[PDB]
Amino acid sequence: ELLELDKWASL
Amino acid sequence: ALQLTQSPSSLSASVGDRITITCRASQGVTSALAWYRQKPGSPPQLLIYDASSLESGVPSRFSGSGSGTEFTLTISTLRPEDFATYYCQQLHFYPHTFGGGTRVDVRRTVAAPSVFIFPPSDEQLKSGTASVVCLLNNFYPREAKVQWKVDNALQSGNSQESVTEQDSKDSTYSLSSTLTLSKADYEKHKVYECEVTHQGLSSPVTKSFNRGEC
Amino acid sequence: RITLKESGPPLVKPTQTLTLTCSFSGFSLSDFGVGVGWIRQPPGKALEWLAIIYSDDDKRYSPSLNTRLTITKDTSKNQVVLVMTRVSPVDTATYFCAHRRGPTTLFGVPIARGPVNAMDVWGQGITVTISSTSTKGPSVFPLAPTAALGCLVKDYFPEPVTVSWNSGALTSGVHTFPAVLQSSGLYSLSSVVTVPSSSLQTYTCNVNHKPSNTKVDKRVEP
Repeated sequence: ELLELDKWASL
Repeated sequence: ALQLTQSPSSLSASVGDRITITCRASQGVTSALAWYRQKPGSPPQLLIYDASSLESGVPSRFSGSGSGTEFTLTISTLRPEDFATYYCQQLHFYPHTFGGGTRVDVRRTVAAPSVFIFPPSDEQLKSGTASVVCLLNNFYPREAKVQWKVDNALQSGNSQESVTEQDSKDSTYSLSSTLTLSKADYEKHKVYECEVTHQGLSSPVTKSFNRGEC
Repeated sequence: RITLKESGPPLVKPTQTLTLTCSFSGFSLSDFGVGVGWIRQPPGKALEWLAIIYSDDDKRYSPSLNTRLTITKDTSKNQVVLVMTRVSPVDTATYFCAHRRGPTTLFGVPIARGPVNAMDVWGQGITVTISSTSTKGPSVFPLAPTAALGCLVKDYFPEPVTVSWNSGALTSGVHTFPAVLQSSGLYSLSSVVTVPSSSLQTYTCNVNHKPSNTKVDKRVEP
């Protein structure tokens, strides 16, 4: 649906 | 946005039982999911973090599994302090969604509500307002439903209800529903009805009175 | 040990601005990856996420509330503030602030992000009621016909109100329901008691609403 990822989703 | 659905929304159990609760997400949240227990009057307390990690200080009877879109919380042996409401939280996407919660209460035998209807007092009528209340006393389980009827017209948007906390000896619930009308509207009708639907009743019980009927 | 505590006004009027403060200890908003978030809970309802702020000053807000929310931190005073503008009655809820761990580090190097997936320590919570209403004592009405009876405690503000039966002597079969906030901004509740239809013994509801110093004893009969 297009959600923004959390701060640590790309750590 | 993201949907986080808990199942079931309500659950009855007894001390010693093994219960499982689930939380499904409309989209994959990886392992970023947390479980909390919330006792009335207190803040939620963390039990499981990152889908399966047991939070420090938390009893080992709590366990969490799953990833992606399906998560479950299991309490291997229910203790008395576990009768509460549980929540799940997603933290893979902003905003950090919470589930609707699942209430865990003490199971007991099905008990239908004793239904009573109270008409407004003359003392209140003088003030220009009319409150009609319906009482559903000592029933189980907690889910119930009240429908007000005035001369067979279905009432909507003009009532409010409230429920007691489970009784510590009965393990029952009691509910109050207040139908509120202006004195003028109240005096334009005669049959005031409280219809009650509960699992403990074969069919709906209706309690009523005829206004002005002396 | 980590502890957070919410402070602010218990009452606010519609259209007003609500400012909440989270005072904490045991951690710093200068510590790596650490966050402090706000969560609210309307009475009898579910938890609803409002916002979060991190020690690097990164901020996020609930999308359905981002035009009325502002989150800010004061690193030196160990506080986080949440401002909610133009509030309404649906905003009455218990407000919680909570801590979020940052990633685990080894020799100043993040090695585990798992601990960030949860809000691990919560404050006790502060109750905020939104009403355009002033202190007002209740009107007590009789609820008359095992038999049932009670006293309707209507139109008061604010909470709370205490209700007993027969001066504290009737406890069994009593049910004092939680108050409902009416559209008018005034509360209302009922206290009922169930008794042996045989007994109809006198029954009176002792009602006391301290905020207004309103004391009422109402006897109820068939």
